[PDB]
Amino acid sequence: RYRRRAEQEAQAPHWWRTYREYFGEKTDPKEKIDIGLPPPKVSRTQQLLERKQA
Amino acid sequence: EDVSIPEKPKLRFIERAPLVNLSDIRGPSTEATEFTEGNFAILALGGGYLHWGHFEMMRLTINRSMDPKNMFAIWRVPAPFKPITRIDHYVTPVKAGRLVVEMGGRCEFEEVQGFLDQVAHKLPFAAKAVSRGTLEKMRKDQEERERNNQNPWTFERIATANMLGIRKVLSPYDLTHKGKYWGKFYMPKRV
Amino acid sequence: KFTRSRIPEKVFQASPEDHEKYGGDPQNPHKLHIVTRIKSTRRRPYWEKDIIKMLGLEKAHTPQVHKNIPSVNAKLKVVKHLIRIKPLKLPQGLPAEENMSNTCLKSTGELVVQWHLKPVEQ
Amino acid sequence: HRRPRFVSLRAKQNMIRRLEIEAENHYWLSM
Amino acid sequence: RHRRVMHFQRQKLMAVTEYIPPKPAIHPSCLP
Amino acid sequence: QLRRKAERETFARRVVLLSQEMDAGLQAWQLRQQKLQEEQRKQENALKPKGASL
RNA sequence: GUAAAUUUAACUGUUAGUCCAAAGAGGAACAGCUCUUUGGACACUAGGAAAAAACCUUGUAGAGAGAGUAAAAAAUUUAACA
Repeated sequence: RYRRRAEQEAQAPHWWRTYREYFGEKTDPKEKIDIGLPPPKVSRTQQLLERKQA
Repeated sequence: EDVSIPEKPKLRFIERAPLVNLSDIRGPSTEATEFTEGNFAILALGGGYLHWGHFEMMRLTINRSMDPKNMFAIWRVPAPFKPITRIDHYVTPVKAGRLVVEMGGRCEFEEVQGFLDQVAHKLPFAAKAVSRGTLEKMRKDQEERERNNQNPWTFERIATANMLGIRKVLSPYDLTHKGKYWGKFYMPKRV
Repeated sequence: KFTRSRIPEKVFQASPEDHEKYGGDPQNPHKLHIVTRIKSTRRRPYWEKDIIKMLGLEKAHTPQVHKNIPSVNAKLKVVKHLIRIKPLKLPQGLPAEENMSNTCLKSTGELVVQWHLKPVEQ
Repeated sequence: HRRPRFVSLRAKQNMIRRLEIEAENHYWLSM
Repeated sequence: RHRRVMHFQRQKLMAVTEYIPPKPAIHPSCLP
Repeated sequence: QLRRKAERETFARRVVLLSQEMDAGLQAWQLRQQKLQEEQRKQENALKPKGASL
C-alpha cells in the first residue's frame, strides 16, 4: 500500500528538482497531431449489453 | 466585588535549587509581556539574573504589604535553574520588557504602586511598577515618538543598510534591537 | 563575528518621494555611473579593498565611469559607503570622433563635448 | 582606565554629511 | 554589570540618531 | 594641460565604448527574443490533422 | 568588473602577537586575565583625538613662500496655590 501511493506521488509534477526533469525526455507539450483514419463508431450500450450477457 | 481571590492569595515559596549564557539577559523579552489575570505588575526594564535571595526578599515584602482579601499576587518568574559556578548558586535570567511579578485584585494602581515600586528598586536590574493603563500608555507613547520623530536618520535605517559601514562597529544582534538595547541595559528614550 | 553584509533589496527600491528629491526618472534609467572614491579603504575589510581595486577607484576623488548594470551594481553596493555615485549626463549627446579631444566632465556630472574656456555671451 | 569621550556638534554634522551622500548612492543604484 | 564603554563610532551613531521632537510654529498654550 | 587632454580623451573614449557595448547588448537580446517568437510559429502545423477531426 | 592564476626549474628568510570591534567558551557577566573564531590596526607615511603602537582621517614616495578638503571643539542645574 505504501509503494502504491509512493509510485503515484513520484509521477506527479513537483516544484523541486526531480529525477524526471534531468533524465525524463523533453518533448513538445502540445498534443501529437493525429493524421490517421477516424476511429470507428461503436454503440457502448449495445456493446456493454452483449459483453455482460456473454 | 466581582474579582475573586484565590484560596492562596500571598505569594508562594520559591525553591532555593531546582528539584531536577550571557545572551539570556540580552535583548527584548519574548515571553510574559502581557498581563494575565492581573491589572498591575512589575515591569523589568533591564536584564539581570535573579538568585533565590531576591525571591525571598520580594515574597516577604509583597506578602506583608498586601492585604490577602483585597488583592492576590501570582509569580511569573520560574524557579532558579541556571547554574553559576564560582554549583555556587542558582539564578533566573530576566530579559528586558518582562513582567517579574503581577498584582491583581480589588485595588488601585496608586495603592499597589507603593509596595511594588519599593520591591522594584531592590531588584538587581531597573524595574518599574506598571498597570494595564500605564503599560499601554507606555507602549502607545513609544509608538507615537517613532511616527512623529523629526530626525530623518534612525539607527535601524543606518544599521540595516550598513551606511558608513556602521556594521563594523555594531553587533549582529543590533539589527533586531535597532539601538534600543545595549547589552543587558535597555534605553527607553531610544527610538 | 564580523562578516560580509547583505543589504535587503528594499533599501534599493526608490520611492516616489526619492525621485522628486534627486531628479531621477525610473522610466528612463541612466546608462552610465560616475563613481568617485571619497573614503579610505584603510580599516575596512579586505573584500572591500579588492572591490575598490577592481572598479579602478584606488585613487580618491578620481571620476570613473561604469555601466549601470546589475553585475556592476552588485560590486558598487559592497563599497557604497566609500564612494559617490552620480549619473553621467550627456546634454550634447555622446562625443563624436571630432569631439574626443574637446570634452570635459563638469562637477554637475555632465560631459560636455565642447570646452572653449571662453565666457558665454551676455 | 579609559576617560570618556564626547561627540561634538561638528562631529555630528560630519556624520550627517556622509549619510546624505550614501542615501543618494542608494537611489542611483535603484534603477 | 557596569555600562560598558561604546566604540566612539557607535556613540557618534547614537547621537546622530537621537529623537528630535516636533516643534509647533505657534505654542499650543498661546492659542485659544 | 597635455596630460589633462590625454586623460579626458581616454575618459571620453571609455564613455563611448561602454555606451555602445550596452546598446549593442540591448539590441542583441531583443533579436533573440524576436527569434524565439518566430521559432514558435515555425512548427505550427507541419501535417494537417486527419484523425477524428473533420 | 577586472588581471591575475596555475605549473616547472631553483632558492632564502620570517613566523614565541599586542590592542580595538564582534560572536562564543572559562574566570568573578575582575584584570592591559584564559582559549577559539571573524574583521581591523600596529614592524611603510602623515593629519586628528592633551601627551598618545592598537581609536578616527589618510595611505606613503620629489620641489613650490598656490588651492580644495578629511578626521577634527561635550553637555547638563533638578515646581506650587491655599
